Amino acid sequence: NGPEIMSKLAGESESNLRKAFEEAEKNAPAIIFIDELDAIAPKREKTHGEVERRIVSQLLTLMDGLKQRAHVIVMAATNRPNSIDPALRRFGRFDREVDIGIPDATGRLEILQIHTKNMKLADDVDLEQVANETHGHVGADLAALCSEAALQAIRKKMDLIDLEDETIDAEVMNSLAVTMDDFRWALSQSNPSALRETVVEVPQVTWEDIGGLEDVKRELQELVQYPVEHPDKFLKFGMTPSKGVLFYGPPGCGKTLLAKAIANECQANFISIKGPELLTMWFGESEANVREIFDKARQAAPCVLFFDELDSIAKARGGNIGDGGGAADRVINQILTEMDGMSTKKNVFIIGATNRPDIIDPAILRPGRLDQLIYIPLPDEKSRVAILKANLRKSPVAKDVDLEFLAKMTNGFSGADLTEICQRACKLAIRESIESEIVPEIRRDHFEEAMRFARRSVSDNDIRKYEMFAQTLQ
Amino acid sequence: PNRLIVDEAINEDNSVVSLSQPKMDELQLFRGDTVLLKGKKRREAVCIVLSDDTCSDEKIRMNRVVRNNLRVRLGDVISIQPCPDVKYGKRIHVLPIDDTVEGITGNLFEVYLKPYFLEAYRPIRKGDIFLVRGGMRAVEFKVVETDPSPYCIVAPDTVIHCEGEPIKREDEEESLNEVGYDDIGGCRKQLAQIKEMVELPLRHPALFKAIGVKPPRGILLYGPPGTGKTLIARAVANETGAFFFLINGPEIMSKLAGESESNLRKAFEEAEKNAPAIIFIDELDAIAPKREKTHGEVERRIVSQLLTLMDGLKQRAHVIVMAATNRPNSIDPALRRFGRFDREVDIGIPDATGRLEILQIHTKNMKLADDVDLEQVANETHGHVGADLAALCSEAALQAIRKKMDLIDLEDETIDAEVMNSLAVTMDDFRWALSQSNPSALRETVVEVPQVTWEDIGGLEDVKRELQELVQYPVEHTPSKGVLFYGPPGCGKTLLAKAIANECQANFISIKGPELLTMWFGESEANVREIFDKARQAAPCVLFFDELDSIAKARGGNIGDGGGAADRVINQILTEMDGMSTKKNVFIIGATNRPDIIDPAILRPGRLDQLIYIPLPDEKSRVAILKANLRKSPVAKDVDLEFLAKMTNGFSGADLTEICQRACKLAIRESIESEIVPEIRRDHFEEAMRFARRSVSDNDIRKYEMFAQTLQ
Amino acid sequence: YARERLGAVYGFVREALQSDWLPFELLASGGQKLSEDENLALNECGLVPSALLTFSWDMAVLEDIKAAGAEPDSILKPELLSAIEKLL
Ligand SMILES: Nc1ncnc2c1ncn2[C@@H]1O[C@H](COP(=O)(O)OP(=O)(O)O)[C@@H](O)[C@H]1O
Ligand SMILES: Nc1ncnc2c1ncn2[C@@H]1O[C@H](COP(=O)(O)OP(=O)(O)O)[C@@H](O)[C@H]1O
Ligand SMILES: Nc1ncnc2c1ncn2[C@@H]1O[C@H](COP(=O)(O)OP(=O)(O)O)[C@@H](O)[C@H]1O
Repeated sequence: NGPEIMSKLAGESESNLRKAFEEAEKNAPAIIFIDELDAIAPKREKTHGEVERRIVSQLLTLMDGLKQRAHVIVMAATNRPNSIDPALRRFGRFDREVDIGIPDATGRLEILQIHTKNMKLADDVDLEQVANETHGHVGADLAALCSEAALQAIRKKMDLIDLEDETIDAEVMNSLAVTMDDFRWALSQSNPSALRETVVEVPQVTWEDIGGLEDVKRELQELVQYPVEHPDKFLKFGMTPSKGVLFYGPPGCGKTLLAKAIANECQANFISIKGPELLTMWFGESEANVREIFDKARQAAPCVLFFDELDSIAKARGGNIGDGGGAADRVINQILTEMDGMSTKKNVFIIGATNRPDIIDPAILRPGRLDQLIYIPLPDEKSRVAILKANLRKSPVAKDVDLEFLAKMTNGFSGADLTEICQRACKLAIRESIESEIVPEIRRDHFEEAMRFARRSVSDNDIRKYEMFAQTLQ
Repeated sequence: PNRLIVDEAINEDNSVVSLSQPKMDELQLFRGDTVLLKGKKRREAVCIVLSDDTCSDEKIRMNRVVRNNLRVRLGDVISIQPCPDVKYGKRIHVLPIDDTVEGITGNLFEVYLKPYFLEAYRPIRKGDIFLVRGGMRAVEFKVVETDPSPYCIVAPDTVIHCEGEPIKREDEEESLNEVGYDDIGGCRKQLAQIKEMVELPLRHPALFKAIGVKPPRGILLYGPPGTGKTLIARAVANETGAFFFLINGPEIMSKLAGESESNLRKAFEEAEKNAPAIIFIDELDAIAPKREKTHGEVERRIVSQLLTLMDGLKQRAHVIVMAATNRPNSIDPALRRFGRFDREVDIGIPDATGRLEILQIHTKNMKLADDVDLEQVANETHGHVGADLAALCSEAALQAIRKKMDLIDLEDETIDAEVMNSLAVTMDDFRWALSQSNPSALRETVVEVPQVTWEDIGGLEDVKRELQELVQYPVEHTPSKGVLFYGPPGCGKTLLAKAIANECQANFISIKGPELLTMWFGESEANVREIFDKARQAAPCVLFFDELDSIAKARGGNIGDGGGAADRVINQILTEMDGMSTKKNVFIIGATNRPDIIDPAILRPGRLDQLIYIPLPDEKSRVAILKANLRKSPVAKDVDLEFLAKMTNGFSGADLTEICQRACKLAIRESIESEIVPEIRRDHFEEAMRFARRSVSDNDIRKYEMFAQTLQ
Repeated sequence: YARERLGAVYGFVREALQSDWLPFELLASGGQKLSEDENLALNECGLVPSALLTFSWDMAVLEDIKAAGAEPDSILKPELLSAIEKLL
């Protein structure tokens, strides 16, 4: 590990590093694992000390020595692939790398199941519910939750039976079950160690989760699946598959679900990039992080790389006012370069979204980039009904609920607003159900009460702006 | 049964404990009855029981003096056994503890024991230790003989005797002058956070030896110097009993290579041997500065050694490491990775209430004159931290000492208790010390609960209800976490944000144009993250971003340079907002006078979803504004505030205030000139009306109304 | 009553004392002396729902009692003491 080697005096750090390699050869086959690689071998151009430059050189030559040390493989761990001296990643040495990242929603459930192999769980325990609540948690945190839940069950039962001793009867241990209250308690005690880092996962959104937009669903399949399901027809007709599509229109209409739903059917990873990430890169003069984003897509492939708030760069340049120039800038220039150098053979498809398409740098719409434009308006009468029904699939709906009437009244409501209505009515029905024991379906009174709080998020003038733009494009 | 958990006292008196009334009803004892408390090691103490509205049903509130006599600590359990058979005493022999009677002489009975017991009827048991404060000294006494046994109540007819050498403190007895929880004034919330994280693994270590899950390994306390970072760490160690090891940057850095790292790791080894223990590392930025900022071998190697020592805490069971820094961004980021120092607490600067409590703590032993008002002092000591209030009290004492010592004329090794007992610090001595004292935290941002309440804002009755609904709804029943205000200037935009913070008892963080501009101009917009971190640490708080368009105007506003509506700072603000949950108890309020050119991003769903228009006040509101502005002054009955409101049709709230202040200024002139009248007369308002004008034209109101109609 | 005045407590004690005419003071559990002629309610002085008072004779009569060599060995009237109950 980096910090232990660095804690040594000059000459001791180099000797200890060499010994580890010599021992691996004597015990070959062997694996040498170097933790905190960025601490043992930080970028030489980012340090000042002679000892640190010496240690980097010592590690670099030891890595090359692996051509003679038979059957010795060196593995290393860092937090960021670009926090280590670039020489380590040159041909030879560390010529392979794997992005572990953060466990996804399925992985979090898998981790909870792994760390409960020996635990007897009560019928009320739902580890999938826990995995969905544990956003930002990593395996170290999920393991803590399982052990803490086990201890709570032990203290409730065993401390009324046994003494403070080393040995417990097998019958008492097997008679102990861990309840959902013990897992929820542990959840309140734990705090996610990785809440801000981007999490890349295969989404669980399917086409049945999106109300309306039937033609957009088909269009995405033509853009994303056809180039690889029927490649012989694209070659036959000399067609160049599109590398991405840009969505525009009012917020809350399903732009995110569209990108996830196509990633879901394709079994591809979904990468969520938000405006603040593109904005930080520009202002901090760290546009090199654009390569990190596209490299994540290359390593996560097959994947769908989703760029939200694509207008954020144009807005940073002034948006409505700005100077007398164009939208071209440092960050978009790196984005365009990485897109042009990306091959369709890596099974990476790029989807963008904007709420201000009129200020998008026209360069992104040229062939080879996000050349395809899809308008996503507010749902119409038949789509709003479909949205309401889709959200209510998880809860029985009373015969007195007129969902078509609500759709005809909520003319200015977006899909995001229709969801709040359904979810609020569900909560109200649940509240009554719980109180009845201190009900089997959502009653009209629950929807009418929900309508007292629900509001439209998109104003009339915002709608006209989007419709006029869509009309301008003909 | 009949046993409660020991908690902190509210009544500082040493002879009384407080129970929740339902437990007094179960034990069938009355307010003022004498009871025995059964503690650990077959020890007991006798005290009087009262009740209050704050004690938990299952807890007993007792102070440090009572806990030490029982050899118990916070979180333990004791039995309560009423003893109505206690009789009045005939003779009690009390002797001081030598550790506190050094440098002081004279008749200790007349100064300390006599007024302490006189008509107090305090229960006393043989072997008790109790503290009497006065004469700028804290003197504790031990009871060595009681004619009745083993306890009694002192009476006016009880003989109080005190003859013999001071008693040497026993090794099992703790000094009552050691820092504890009762020595910490403000920052009670921060102390509560430390309790949740630290007290459990130290009081009950057996809960963590049985499991593979470790408690937090390090806590980083940051804030200006003199705020109590070390005081909290010591108070927690002393109250729980954990061994306290003191480390600081200069002590380690002053050593040579090899010896330096040896001393650092040796301290960690000692903590393990003495576990449970707390290791407090002061000036963390000095022992572990950012490595990329130094080229010395000693600094880089010490950081690496500290990093490995923190990781070794998984083996050093029950050792918790706490560190103090000025700012979380002044230390090597490696320390703040998962584990190590992954918990942060902002101590901040005490507000007016906290400063008063700190002054009351420092004056525990001080005799104050009847004219002394520490609340007035706390209000004047803006920008001061506890270290400065400690110096303030000491300097006020020294001035009082000089004034009387010139008359006492006692030149010897010790000072008589009587001449110190007659010494009192007056307001002239505090005000003198205030003029000489200089706050150490004057330039740092001060965050506190504002004093502006709803009664200070005229009109806007519906906006007041809207803000109360936005804050109350997510607590009583995705709720919005912010609102933008727009409209003419001088109508109360800022006051609304303060008033909602006031009523909620929430901290108000004011971000003004000049601060937004400074961050943009100096390319230091990263400071926005620190602003939001302050809002989170200050929760509950209202984070008010005024003049959101100040940068857009600085860049041309109606003309424009290289930018437009968005800038470095607003985009960093958007970055942080998108990561903030409605459960963080932070309510973000913005204000702008030019909503037509504000980055539309801020109003997109999930951000500043609420939007409230603040027009010019109507006629009945203008009257309310005048009444609010004049609520602090005498006003003659001839002043017709409704007539003034009828004339000032186009005036904003700020413009009505100018009229009130102009009339006040004239009242001051007349009062001074006449003395060389006692109320503001109509003549003063009529003169003010000759100069006051509306600041917002009719064309500007149309601009605001058009926007309001566009968004609805 | 929780709202009863302090003057009714002094009247109650006077009736119980062997000598109902002999001036005395009642000290509350908080260290505040209760004045017989003060129009203050029990729920305002902190003697509700229950409280113990400390009884002491007036200083003027204590000086005469001590100077005369009289031991104040009886406070209550025999008419109440003949019915005294023990606590367990
Ligand atoms: N067409 C739709 N069908 C079903 N739900 C929708 C639809 N459009 C929006 N929603 C709901 O609104 C929420 C926000 O959608 P999203 O596309 O993330 O909005 P945006 O990305 O514009 O903020 C989603 O969680 C979804 O439940
Ligand atoms: N919040 C506080 N409450 C009470 N006293 C305080 C507080 N902050 C500082 N003090 C006082 O100021 C002094 C702090 O000095 P020191 O022990 O060096 O601690 P630090 O410099 O870490 O604040 C002590 O006398 C302490 O009583
Ligand atoms: N609604 C109001 N009621 C009472 N006084 C007001 C009102 N609006 C403005 N004022 C006066 O104007 C002054 C400035 O108000 P402030 O809220 O700071 O304006 P802004 O928010 O435009 O900076 C205050 O000192 C106050 O006396």
